[PDB]
Amino acid sequence: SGFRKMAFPSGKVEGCMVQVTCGTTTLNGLWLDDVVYCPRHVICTSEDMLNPNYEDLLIRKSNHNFLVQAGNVQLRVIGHSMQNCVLKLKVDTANPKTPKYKFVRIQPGQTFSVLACYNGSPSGVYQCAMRPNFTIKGSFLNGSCGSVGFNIDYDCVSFCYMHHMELPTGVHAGTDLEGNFYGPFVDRQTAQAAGTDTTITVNVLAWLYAAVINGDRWFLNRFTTTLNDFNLVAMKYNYEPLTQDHVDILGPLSAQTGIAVLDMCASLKELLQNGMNGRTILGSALLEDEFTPFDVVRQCSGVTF
Amino acid sequence: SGFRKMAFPSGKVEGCMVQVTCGTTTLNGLWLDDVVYCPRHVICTSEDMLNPNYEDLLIRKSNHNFLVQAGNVQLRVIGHSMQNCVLKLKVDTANPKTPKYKFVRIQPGQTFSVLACYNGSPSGVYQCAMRPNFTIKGSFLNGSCGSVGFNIDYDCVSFCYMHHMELPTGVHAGTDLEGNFYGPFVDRQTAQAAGTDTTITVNVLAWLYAAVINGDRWFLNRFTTTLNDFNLVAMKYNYEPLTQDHVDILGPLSAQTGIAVLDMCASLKELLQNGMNGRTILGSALLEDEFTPFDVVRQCSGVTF
Ligand SMILES: *C[C@@](C)(O)C(=O)N(c1ccc(C(C)(C)C)cc1)[C@@H](C(=O)NC1CCCCC1)c1cccnc1
Ligand SMILES: *C[C@@](C)(O)C(=O)N(c1ccc(C(C)(C)C)cc1)[C@@H](C(=O)NC1CCCCC1)c1cccnc1
Repeated sequence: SGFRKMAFPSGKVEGCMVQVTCGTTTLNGLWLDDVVYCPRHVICTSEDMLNPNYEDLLIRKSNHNFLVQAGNVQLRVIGHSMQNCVLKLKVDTANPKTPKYKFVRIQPGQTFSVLACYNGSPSGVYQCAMRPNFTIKGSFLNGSCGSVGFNIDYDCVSFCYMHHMELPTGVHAGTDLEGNFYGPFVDRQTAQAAGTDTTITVNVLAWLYAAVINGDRWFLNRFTTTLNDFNLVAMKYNYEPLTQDHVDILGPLSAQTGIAVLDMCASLKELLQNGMNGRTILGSALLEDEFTPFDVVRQCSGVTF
Repeated sequence: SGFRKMAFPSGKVEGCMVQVTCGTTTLNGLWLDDVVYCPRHVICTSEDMLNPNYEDLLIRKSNHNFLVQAGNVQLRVIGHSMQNCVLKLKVDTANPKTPKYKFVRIQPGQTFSVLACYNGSPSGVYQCAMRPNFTIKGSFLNGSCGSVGFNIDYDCVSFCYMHHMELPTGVHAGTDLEGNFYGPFVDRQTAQAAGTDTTITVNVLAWLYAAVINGDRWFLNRFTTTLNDFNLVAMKYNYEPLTQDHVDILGPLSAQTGIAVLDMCASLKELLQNGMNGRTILGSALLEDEFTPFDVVRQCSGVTF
C-alpha cells in the first residue's frame, strides 16, 4: 500500500556519466559504447552566448581540445561531430558498463526519471513529466547540463532527454539524444518563453484510480457523464482534451477497480467545479498529473527490472 | 532552480540486493561482504504468523535450508544466526560489489532513500521520512520485505532501515540493520496501531526556506514571534515543538536567505492559523514536512556523491 513519486533505479545510468571539458566549460556527457554525447553549447564562450554560430565555432576546435573524464580516468577523443544540438565525441575505449539501450523521443504527458549530475558525478534521481508546452519542471542547478532522463524496461534503458538549459521562468528545456529540442527552444541566451501549461487529464484520472486502489474513496460520486460534456469542463479549466485512446489506455485500471472511465471523469468534473474542500487525496491537496497510467500499474502491481 | 522529492542514486545498493528463500517464502536480503541480512520472519509458515517463537522455529533449520540467489547465481550458506529481528546468513563468497558502508539508527524526522525490491530485483527508488510515531509512509507491496533505506555520504552508504511489514492502517514498520524495530512494533500478525503522527516542524521551516530560494515569497510577513509563543501554536496544530538545536540546524539556510529563523516561524504561524487560501508553495497546496534542512541545502547547493 502507499503511493510515492517513484523513480527508476539509476545504477545503469550512473555508470554512463562522464565529465566533458572544452576549454573552460565543464558539463556532463553520456558515454555509450565508444561515443560520448553532450550538449553542443559546451564549445561556447562568454561573449557569443547571445547568438553563437556553432558550425563556425566548431572549425576552431580539434579532437584534442575536448577533455573527457570518467571518474579519475581520461579518455582519448579520436573524432568529433555535431548532430543537431548535441556533440558526438568518438573515443578510443568502449564503456565496459554500457547497458542495453535505445534513444526514444517521448510525447508530452509522458514521464521519465532524471539523474541530476554535476562534474560528471550523480547527485540525485527524481521523476518528472514532459509538460504539454514541452518544458519540464525539473530540479537543476548551474553545472547540470548534459544530465539525462530515461525509462527502464527490464534490462534496456530508453534515453529520452538531455538537459540543455533553464528558462528565465525557472522551468527547463532540452533535447532528445539525437539533439532535437523538445519544443521551440534554441540553445542561445535570448528571451524564450514557454506557452500555456495545461494539465495532463489522462494522468489525473490514472492518479484517481491509484487513490481508489489505496482505499481513498471520498471523491467518488453518483454521477456519470459523456466524453464531449467532460471535455467542455476540461477546456474551461485548461485540461488536455480526453480522447478514446486515453480511455483505452485507462482500461487496465478500470478493469482492476470495477469503475468505468466515464464515471471517473464524472468525479474529476465535480472536483474541478467545487474543489476539494480542504480534503486531500493520496496525501496531496491538489490534483496530481505527473503519473501516467503505466506509472500507476507499475507502482500498484510491482513491476521489476 | 526547481525543487523535487529527490532520492540518492541507487547504484551502490542495487548491487547488494539478493533473493532469500526459506522453504517457500521468498524475500529480499542485503549482501555485504560475506553476510546476507534479511528479516527473521522469512522462517515463518502460515499457521504460526499469529505468535511465532523464532528461537524455537530456528532449531528446526540448518544452513542448507536457506537459499540465497544474487541474480541467477547461487550462494552457499555456511552459518546462520539471529540478531534481534534479523537473520545473518554467512556465505562462502564476499560480495565483489560491496560499497563502503555503515549501519546507522536514525532519529524521527530524519529522511532516507528506499530502494523497493521484489524477488531480489530493484523496482524503484523514492524518498521518505521516519515519522515521529516511528512508522514510515512508504510505497511497498507484498514481497517487498527486506528492501532497505539508506543515505549516501560521498562514497559511503549509511544503511538505516530494513522493511519488515505493513500495518493494517497502510503505513510501514521496520528495523535498523541490527534488527531492532523502530517504534514499539513486533513481527507478528497482531493488532498493532500507530500513535499520533505529528508534523516535523523543523522540516516545514526548511521547506519554506527552499521556497524562498526559488523565488516563492508570498507567505513572508511583517510579524516576528518567540520560541515559546510559536510552540503554543505548534501544539494546537500537532506540530513537533521547536528547540534551539532546531534553530541552530536552520542556521545555514537562514544565512543564505538573510531571513532570521524566528521571522520564518512567524510566517508558518500565520499559515497554520489562516491556511493557504487556495495558494500553493513549491507546487504544493499543503505544508511539506519530509525535507530536512540538509535535504534542502543539498538540492539548492548541489552536493555530489
Ligand atoms: C550548461 C551550464 C552547465 O553552463 C548551465 O548550468 N546553464 C546554461 C545553459 C545554457 C547556456 C547557454 C546560454 C546556451 C550557453 C548557459 C548556461 C544554466 C542556464 O541554462 N542558465 C540560463 C538562465 C537564463 C537564460 C540563459 C541561460 C542552468 C542553470 C540551472 C539549471 N539548468 C541550467
Ligand atoms: C514479508 C512479506 C514479503 O511476506 C510481505 O509482503 N508482508 C508480510 C510481512 C510480515 C508478515 C508476518 C505476519 C510478520 C509474517 C507477513 C507478511 C506484507 C505484510 O506486512 N502484511 C501485513 C498486513 C496485515 C498485518 C499482518 C501482515 C506486506 C504487504 C505490503 C507491504 N509490506 C509488507
